[PDB]
Amino acid sequence: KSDIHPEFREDAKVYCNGELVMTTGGTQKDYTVEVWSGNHPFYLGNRSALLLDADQVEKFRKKY
Amino acid sequence: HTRREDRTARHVRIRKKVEGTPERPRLCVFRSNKHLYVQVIDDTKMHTLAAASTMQKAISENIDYSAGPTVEVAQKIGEMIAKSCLEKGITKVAFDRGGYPYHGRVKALADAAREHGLVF
Amino acid sequence: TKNGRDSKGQRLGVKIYGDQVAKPGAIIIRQRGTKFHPGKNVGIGKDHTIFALIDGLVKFE
Amino acid sequence: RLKTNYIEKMVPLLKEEFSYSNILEVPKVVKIVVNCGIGDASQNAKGLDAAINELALITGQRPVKTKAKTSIAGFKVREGMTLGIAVTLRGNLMYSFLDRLINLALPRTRDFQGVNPNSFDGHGNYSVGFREQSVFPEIKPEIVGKARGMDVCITTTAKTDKEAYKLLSLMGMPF
Amino acid sequence: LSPKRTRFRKQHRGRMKGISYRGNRICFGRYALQALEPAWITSRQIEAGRRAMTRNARRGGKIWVRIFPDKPVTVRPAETRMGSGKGSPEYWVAVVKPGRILYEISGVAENIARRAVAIAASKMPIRTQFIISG
Amino acid sequence: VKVILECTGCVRKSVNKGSRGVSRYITQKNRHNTPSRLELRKFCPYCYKHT
RNA sequence: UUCUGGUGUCCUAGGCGUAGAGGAACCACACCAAUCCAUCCCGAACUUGGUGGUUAAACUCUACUGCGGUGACGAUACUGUAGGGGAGGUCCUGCGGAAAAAUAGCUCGACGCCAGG
RNA sequence: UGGCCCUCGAGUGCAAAGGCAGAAGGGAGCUUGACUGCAAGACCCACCCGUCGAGCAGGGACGAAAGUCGGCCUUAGUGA
Repeated sequence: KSDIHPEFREDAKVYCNGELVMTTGGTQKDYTVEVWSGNHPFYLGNRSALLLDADQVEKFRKKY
Repeated sequence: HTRREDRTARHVRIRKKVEGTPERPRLCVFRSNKHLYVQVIDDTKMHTLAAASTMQKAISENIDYSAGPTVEVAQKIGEMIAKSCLEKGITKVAFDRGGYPYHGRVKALADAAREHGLVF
Repeated sequence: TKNGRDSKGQRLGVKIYGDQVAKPGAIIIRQRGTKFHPGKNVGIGKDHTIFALIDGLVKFE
Repeated sequence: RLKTNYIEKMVPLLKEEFSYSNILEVPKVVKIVVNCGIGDASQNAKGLDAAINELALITGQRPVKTKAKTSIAGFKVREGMTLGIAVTLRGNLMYSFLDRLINLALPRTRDFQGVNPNSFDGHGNYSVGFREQSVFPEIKPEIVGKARGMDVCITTTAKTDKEAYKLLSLMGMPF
Repeated sequence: LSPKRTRFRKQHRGRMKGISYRGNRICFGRYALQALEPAWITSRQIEAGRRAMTRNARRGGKIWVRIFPDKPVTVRPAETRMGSGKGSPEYWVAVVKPGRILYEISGVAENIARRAVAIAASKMPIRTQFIISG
Repeated sequence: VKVILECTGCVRKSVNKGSRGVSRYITQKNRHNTPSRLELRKFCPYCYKHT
């Protein structure tokens, strides 16, 4: 229908802070995007947190 | 739920209101994706009077590569169903839509049936 | 001290039975709702009563 | 553009993974549907306008304020009241917003659970639901101080034990 | 004893008929008390016969009360007789026709069930007998 | 309240074939004024029968 | 002259389910776009115009009594008349009619019109 | 809000009964037949009453037409 629907643009520029640009179709023309799923720390964030931070004995030996 | 049961349910919905009489037969259509069908039938004796189809006009003007039902072959088969029952004694007829809503090629099919002076 | 005696007196029913000669306009069935649906050569009424349109017998199927 | 990535690579390995015999028996995603569960939108008139403008910029098209199916006592619900504002988008918008669930919901969730093998498991026709990301990053987020409801139901054609989970697994939904 | 919910408060009477061909058989239990005589049996005689044969078994076995009243009897007061105003919370009544099993019992030997079923048949306005599970 | 009230046409006291005022019984008007198109007046086509 | 598929009508109503088959033709889904048209949003539905592949879904045909529907005979309750018993509740006879439920079975419909090949 | 199952158990301004599943139940468009003059024949029938009605003319409403509409699914809501 006309006159009610928002402008669904085909040229939507997805800009990453790591100098990567991909094309998607959406509302805005430009999208400044953070941690988006390709090269996201979901393989290393669960490696750094809940998997390696727990220590009580090797913390004790570093002060003696 | 499905599309075919929706068409058949719409056609049974139409069939309650319109009935074939021995004075006025009823002509029903079937717009299959390859062919149209049109049936001048008489319900009180349970037999057809004047049937035509895309397999009747398709001797001269048809393209099977295209989508078979077009508005132009609806104009042509309304033309031949308008001049096929006129030579039989069928002037005053009771048209129903065949379970399909009226805004389509059944516009020019019904008006094409009106073109040869049928009392619609 | 009773809360009763509230009769109604209203009557209905089958007026013309099967295999009987009807008249044009003869009320065949007076009914509440539709126990008897209108077939052919009959008509349904304003309060769902069934009258005959033409002469002849009446049937049930 | 992920429908072209949907055509040639992730359909035939579902064709040979289940060991079919014909092409069209392989299932596909049919439609997704978003609703905004709101109990107070006749009073909050600018929250319903926030659903129209803001939620119409969340999804592809304008959403529909939903009239009440019934009236339950206790709540402020009458026959025909706005109980949530929903939208049903379909087509290439469907691929574009499951795409926006790959891009805007999978890496930007504070939780790291993703698709769940212990949720949306058993259905007659398999449906996947999420309660996440009340505002997309296209909308300036700090205006709406209310965590409004938002559910995105994906639909499929399959009636099996494997195929929808592998369908979201082949798309951008790790866990 | 008494039904909890009543679909209708007061319900008029109904006359006895021939041999009940349905409730004549024995479903549970080995022994039974078949009635030869069509009348009413209130819940009061059912409490009397139930206490009679439960305390006449008194060591083992279980009885089976078959019938439930399901209809009231409205007794008008002594208020010079014209109306059926209120008699519904008064005594309930079970219709029994001939053939019908009233009581059953199991886990009991021969003559202990003969005295158990036969003594508890004296708490009852209609002549009966005891029947073995044939 | 359910006030009974009459609809009326346009009067036209004339010497035509029985030309005279036509009022019709109607009900329910506890609202804005509703002129309905009751017709077959003394002049045979008619519309906007007022009050 | 069978199949195919629009159409009905009588119907014991013919359905669920398990199995096998059909894409020459026909019917049906699927992909592309939207000009009339359209969905309180979505070409999901409806419409128009085409690529035109499959039987996957849906239709059609053939089997099964596992459910479902239907359903006996004989009996028996009841009942019309003519009577009899009981204190009552109520029962029994002569003749006539005759159940219901259950069971043995029956049923995966039957007849016509018109257009192909 | 999405999907399967049972398929009429929901609903119909209100009491119950009889009805009604591609509906008489819910929605949307246009609407004013909630007209005029009537009316063959029936039911109910102490009388008074009361109920249904094919069909005709005028002038229309909807629909593309076929047709339908003389208030409401019906029975109560009244007074010579």
